[PDB]
Amino acid sequence: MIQKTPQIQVYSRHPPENGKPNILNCYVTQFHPPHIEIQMLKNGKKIPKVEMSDMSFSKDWSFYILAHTEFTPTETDTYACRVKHDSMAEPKTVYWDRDM
Amino acid sequence: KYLQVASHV
Amino acid sequence: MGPHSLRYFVTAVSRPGLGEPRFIAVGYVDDTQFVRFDSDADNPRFEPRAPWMEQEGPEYWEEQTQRAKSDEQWFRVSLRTAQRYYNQSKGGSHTFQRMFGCDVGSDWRLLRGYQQFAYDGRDYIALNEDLKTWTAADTAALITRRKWEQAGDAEYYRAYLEGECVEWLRRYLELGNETLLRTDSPKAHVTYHPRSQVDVTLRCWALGFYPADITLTWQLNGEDLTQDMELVETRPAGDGTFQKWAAVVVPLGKEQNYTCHVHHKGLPEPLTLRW
Repeated sequence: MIQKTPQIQVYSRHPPENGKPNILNCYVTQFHPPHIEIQMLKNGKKIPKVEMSDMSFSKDWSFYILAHTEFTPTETDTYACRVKHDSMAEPKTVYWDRDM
Repeated sequence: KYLQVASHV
Repeated sequence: MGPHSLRYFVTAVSRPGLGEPRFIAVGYVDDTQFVRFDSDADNPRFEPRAPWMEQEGPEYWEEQTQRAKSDEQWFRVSLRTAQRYYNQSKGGSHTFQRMFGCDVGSDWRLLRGYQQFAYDGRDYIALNEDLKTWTAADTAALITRRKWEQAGDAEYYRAYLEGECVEWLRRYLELGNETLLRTDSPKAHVTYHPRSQVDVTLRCWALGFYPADITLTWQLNGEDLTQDMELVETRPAGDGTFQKWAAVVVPLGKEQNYTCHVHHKGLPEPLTLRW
């Protein structure tokens, strides 16, 4: 069993506009084994209502999952996805960047 | 439609 | 008729000392999930995951739940057997996966059928394209292959792939004809991002497209790049469409030289964008 480290993208459903309600996505792919822990945070605090897709896998057998929650970008609020996985010697946090 | 595996490994 | 696929992705993962393996099967039509079965529920049932599946009557859900429950027992056995075949230490979580289904081209003749299996994330056994013979990934899977040859199992899978698989794909496309079958072409744009005193990043976006398949690249004067290009994995927007971007670092004053190119089934002609 060869572990595969999750690849993480954090991004909005629609092009972000300050003050306008949107959805923040955390797409985690290409990992093995399938046990994974995903949480989303606003300003360093866990967001409570986060929906997760059913986990599935790609043609190459690696697992993927989509986490998402409602959010409203602003000039000062910050957002992140934090992932824990056995491949990684500690949790990985990726911050939302409106340019990506 | 889902199909179950015929035989054991 | 234009191409379509029905695929199931099935996973079991063992949790020794902590209960039976967790088993989940998900079904897709093209890029759209439509059904699931998850053993982690009080009363696990095969369930609709797309609006258009909700009006299938109870006999559909009953039959499919019976088949998934049989598979669940098959996966428990296979996890135990594979661990013995590979002489692995007992305890420890392991995975068994299956992927199966059918593609059709421009008629209701099966273009390709699949019945592939994996143990711990790596190929174990798969039915070849001939739907008659098996590729065993190693000497452990060779034991299984001889068992399945003696049983004549290729014929069982061939019958499903050519018959019931394609029949039901046809029915699913009719139930969800509205949403499946559409083509949403990408809306593209370029963003410009200062980097240093010497260069900038140009990023070319494709948004809101369906299906997921797309080609997105930069060019420097009619030629594909002689440099690094960041190309992210195609990603779901959440609303049934997809997103992708490609970024190049370019020297200031030479931005006009670079072109972004977007190919997609839903575009009359390929797009060419320039900052």
